[PDB]
Amino acid sequence: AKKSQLKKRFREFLRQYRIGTDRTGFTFKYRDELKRHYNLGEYWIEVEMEDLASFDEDLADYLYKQPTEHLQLLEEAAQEVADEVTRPRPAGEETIQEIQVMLRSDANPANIRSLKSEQMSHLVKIPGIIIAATAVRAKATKISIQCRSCRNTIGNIAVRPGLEGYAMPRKCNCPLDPYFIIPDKCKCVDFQTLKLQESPDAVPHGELPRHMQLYCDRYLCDKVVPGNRVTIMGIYSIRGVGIRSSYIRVVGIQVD
Amino acid sequence: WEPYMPVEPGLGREENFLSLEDLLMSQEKLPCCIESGFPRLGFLDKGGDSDSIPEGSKMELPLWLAKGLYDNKRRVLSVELPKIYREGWRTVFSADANVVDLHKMGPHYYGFGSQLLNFDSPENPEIAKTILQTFVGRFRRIMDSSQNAYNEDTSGLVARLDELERSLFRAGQRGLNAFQSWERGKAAQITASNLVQNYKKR
Amino acid sequence: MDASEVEFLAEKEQVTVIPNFSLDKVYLIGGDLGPFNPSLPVEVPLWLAINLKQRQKCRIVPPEWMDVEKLEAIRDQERREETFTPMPSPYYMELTKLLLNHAADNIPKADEIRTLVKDTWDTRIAKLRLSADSFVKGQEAHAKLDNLTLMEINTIGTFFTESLNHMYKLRTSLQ
Amino acid sequence: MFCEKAIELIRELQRASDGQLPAFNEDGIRQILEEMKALYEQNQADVNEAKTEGRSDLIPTIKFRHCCLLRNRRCIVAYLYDRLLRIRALRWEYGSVLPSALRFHMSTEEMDWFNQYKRSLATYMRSLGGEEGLDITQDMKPPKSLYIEVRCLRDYGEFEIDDGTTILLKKNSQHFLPRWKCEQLIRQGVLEHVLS
Amino acid sequence: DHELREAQREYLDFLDDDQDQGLYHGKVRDMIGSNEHRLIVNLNDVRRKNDKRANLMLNDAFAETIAFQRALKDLVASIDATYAKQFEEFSVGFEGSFGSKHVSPRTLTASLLGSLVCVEGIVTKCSLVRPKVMRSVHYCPATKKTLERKYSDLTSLEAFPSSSIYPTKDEENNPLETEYGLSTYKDHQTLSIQEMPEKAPAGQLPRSVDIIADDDLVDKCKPGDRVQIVGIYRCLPSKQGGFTSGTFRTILLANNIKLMSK
Ligand SMILES: [Zn+2]
Repeated sequence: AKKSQLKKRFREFLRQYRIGTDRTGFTFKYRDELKRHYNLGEYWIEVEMEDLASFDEDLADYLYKQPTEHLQLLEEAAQEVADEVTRPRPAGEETIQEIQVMLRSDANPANIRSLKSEQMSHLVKIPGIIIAATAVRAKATKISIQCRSCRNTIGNIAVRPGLEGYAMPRKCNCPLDPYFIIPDKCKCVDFQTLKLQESPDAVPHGELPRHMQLYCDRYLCDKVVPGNRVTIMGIYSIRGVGIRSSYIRVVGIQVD
Repeated sequence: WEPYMPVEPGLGREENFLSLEDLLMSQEKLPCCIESGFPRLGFLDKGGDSDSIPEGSKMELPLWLAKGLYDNKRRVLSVELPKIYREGWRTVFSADANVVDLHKMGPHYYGFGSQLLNFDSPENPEIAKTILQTFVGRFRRIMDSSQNAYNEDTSGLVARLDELERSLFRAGQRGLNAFQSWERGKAAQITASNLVQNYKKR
Repeated sequence: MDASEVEFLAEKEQVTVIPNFSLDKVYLIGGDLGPFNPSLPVEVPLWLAINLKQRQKCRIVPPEWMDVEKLEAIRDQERREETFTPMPSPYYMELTKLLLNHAADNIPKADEIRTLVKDTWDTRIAKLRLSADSFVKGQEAHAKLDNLTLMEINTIGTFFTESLNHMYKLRTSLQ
Repeated sequence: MFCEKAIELIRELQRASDGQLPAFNEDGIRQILEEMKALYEQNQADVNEAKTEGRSDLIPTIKFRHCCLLRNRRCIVAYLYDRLLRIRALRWEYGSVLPSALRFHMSTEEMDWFNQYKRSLATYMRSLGGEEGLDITQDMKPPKSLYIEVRCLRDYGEFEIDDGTTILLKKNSQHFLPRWKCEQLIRQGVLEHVLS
Repeated sequence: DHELREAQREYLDFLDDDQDQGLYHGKVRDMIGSNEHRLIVNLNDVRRKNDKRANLMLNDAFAETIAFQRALKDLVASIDATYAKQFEEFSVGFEGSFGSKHVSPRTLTASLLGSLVCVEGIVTKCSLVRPKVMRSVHYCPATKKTLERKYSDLTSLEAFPSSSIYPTKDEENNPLETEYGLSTYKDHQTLSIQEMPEKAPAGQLPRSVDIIADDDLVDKCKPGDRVQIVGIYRCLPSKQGGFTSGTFRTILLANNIKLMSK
């Protein structure tokens, strides 16, 4: 499939990107950073967007327009590269941890009032000021279900990231809907929701500022407190007749 | 090539006569009891009205004085262990050694703990074991923090480390920066020493 | 021992250059330099090759081991054995860095060579870290570090030895 | 109690870890000496009183005062030795002639020690090999090329080479001199190595 | 399970401290004499005698807790059979030093799920002590037969959603009558702990954690108390219709409640 080719291209980007000139020397930037972060205990990296464009313009162009699948492939590639760089791990740490990839770019920021409906499921960069936050709750990623009658088990079910659930099966494969989630067989991550307010100068005359709901996950939680000026990079998505609430899956924060 | 080379402190039960750090570690006070009174020395105790310290009083004498006046006969002075080295804190250390703050417990933990072995006690075989196991348990995190930290503020990583561990952190950080500067081709420059630049700052 | 001194010990290996100038035999203190005939190979120490290339007076011939297939075989072998493995040269990293930085228009497929050497280096460094951790955890007194180059030792040295000294001092105190 | 001044003096040195020889502290040493003399006199008086009049209870006080005297000697010895260690490096970094700024912070005895150390070092250098000896101070880094590009950082009058011709060292000027003639100037801070 | 069998053997060996200093042999006798069914086990002793079990309990509380409870039941049955017959299952509570598990409601992240923790805070609200059903004993007048059934829920260890509560018909549709006096009931209370007001960062609201008490752990503290709860940390899955939102809430089962101020 094309997914394997895209994953291989992302792995090649991670393993082969270098910075510097032959007059001084060359240093691999993302492989070294991945090794250092994984050894330190922080499982994340900050991948710029101009670097990916310079390596492969098509790959960067597929991240500015279909961020979901391409970001998932990039995270899997980062996990594989991090696993191969630190292959002989000490006893007890054989299992490889999952890596979270954060994005950054130097583009001119947009406005909250400029977000049209055409730019849905696209990477956006909007500034603002945080005015609210919520308690750090839990969000599941891997779940296992079990039948109530015949106690059949279907494990390792994956749940999509963001404010999206998982429709449970009806047929038992034992009445209708016999499946319940096993409590202890669930892997969870951190989870927080913020509220971004339009900048005090971009607000037009004689009008109250507008707001926008944000979503933060894993290492992005507990990074911004109310009253901070931030620049947010995230995926515009949806959570009256046909009206749907829209939020922003945050994949990068630059506190000012 | 380091120009200035001060005398290294001596780890274990023996100090160095010319070591400055060992000259400050022994300054730390240790609980003591005056088994035989010190006549004409009562002026040391401001609260005491008599000119002679009475027999049986308890004072927190410095480590150097306790070492000097100590005798196995225990007829001039007796030594009580500090709180950090008794069983209550030893069990906590045995629980997990990476969570404690060995900079507030004592700036010199290993050195003072080893110096405590000079005074005879029935708990020395346990104090030595506790110190050794603490070092063994805290080595790995120090190594990982020192090696894998490039161009980042290290004040957050050395805020819970005593002086020996801080020296090990400096060694690791200088062993990493040398390789990183070599790979980037900045190790081929003839540069002035840090002492010259610091003097120029003045 | 800083990395510059380790490079200084790696600047005495033998490499083949093809000069353009003409010169007769030179009697150096460390050996006899072969006659310099244009368009004729003459083996010289690596420092001389680097100087000649920087002065535009030669054309460095890549070493034998600097091939994609051989390097892939070495990398696959390294990622297979638990302990260290023999290397094509005792100064492979310094040789690779110097040759690929100072003469890359002569060496073909430099990028893949630099990518494979880095993988082998990363695996060996991870093995060394495991060795250090196991040494300290087990409170051992001896370790057999075979087939380990000088730069990889320099990476972790002056930290391993001092830690071991302090551990030994704390390990025999009641005695 | 006692030894407070000595420990403060030691702390003063320990504050400036990276060399940087500070001004000599004379008043502290004077006060320590006076305290030691007073302790010695009182100790001797107590010793005589216990000797002739039979007062066996004074022995622990004698031990206490003797320990205090020993600590006071130890602190002064360490303080002097550390300053000697700091002074020694000036010979290996700032050439042979000491700048007046560093000299102003040095005591006369320390200056005599520095001169004697310099003479002994020069004699050892000359003793090595035939004719003029091998200067150990120079060649402190592995060599890589004969000629290096350098740039001045301050005015230093004119610097002469063995050929008999001087070079006008003006700020922001570059010369393609050989390496062995500029290494000391680079290390002193008068030149800067310019790489391509 | 072989691992559970090994854990049970090791815990039974640990509890039978008879030929050693008789600490936990005396404690079991004291518990039996005082008519209790919960033993407070200090894990410093477990770490001193068997470090592997101490660490495994700190990192995997569920199976180790089950094994320890079964070993305690076996030891009690050895000491006195009738007392072991009175109580269906015995409980174990822990104390001592936990290491990196000494957390607060703010530092209780989602990576500690399933780990034995020890939370410090101040109580804010407490519910009412209502009973809960464990075992119901039915009787059929027609056939003179006595039926029995066991129940469980999702807020207990070995969680399982059990339905068909209080059956009323037999296999042949015979009428069934519930004997309330023969059934077994237990208490239930729900509390909330809050991070200490003095150690809370300014501006931001303080954090909270909901805990579950049962049996003798009910009515042990009142709002406004400085407590130190010890127990397993777990998630409560939520299902709406045929859909699961995925944002489950977190609960803290409790096995030892200790006051601080007293
Ligand atoms: Zn079923």
